[PDB]
Amino acid sequence: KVFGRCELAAAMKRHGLDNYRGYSLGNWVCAAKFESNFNTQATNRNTDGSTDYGILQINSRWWCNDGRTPGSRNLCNIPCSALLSSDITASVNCAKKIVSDGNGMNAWVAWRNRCKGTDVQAWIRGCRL
Ligand SMILES: [Cl-]
Repeated sequence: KVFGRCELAAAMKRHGLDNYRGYSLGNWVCAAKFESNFNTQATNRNTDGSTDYGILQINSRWWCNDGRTPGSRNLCNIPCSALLSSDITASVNCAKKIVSDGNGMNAWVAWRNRCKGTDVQAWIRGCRL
């Protein structure tokens, strides 16, 4: 499913991302826009053979199992396909684990290059939250 901007903001707020580990909601909506264009079914393969899955492009080397990434950990204990669902619960729950790992939202390269240090409140402007 492809979310609208405010629809995703509301869903993320309901699942407890607003100010999670100090990251306001706009940071999570900006990261989803530039990682997946708000598409839950986005996938992208990387040079190392791992693949990134879903609205927040979560990687199979560390976080989920896709059966084709040798030596990967599956820290979120989920098949990577669960991250492609129209229900974003599994992606949010795994993202909370990733943002707690020590480097905060710098784990998402699009957030660091396209959202960090910008006016991220713009991503939630106008929305009924
Ligand atoms: Cl980037």
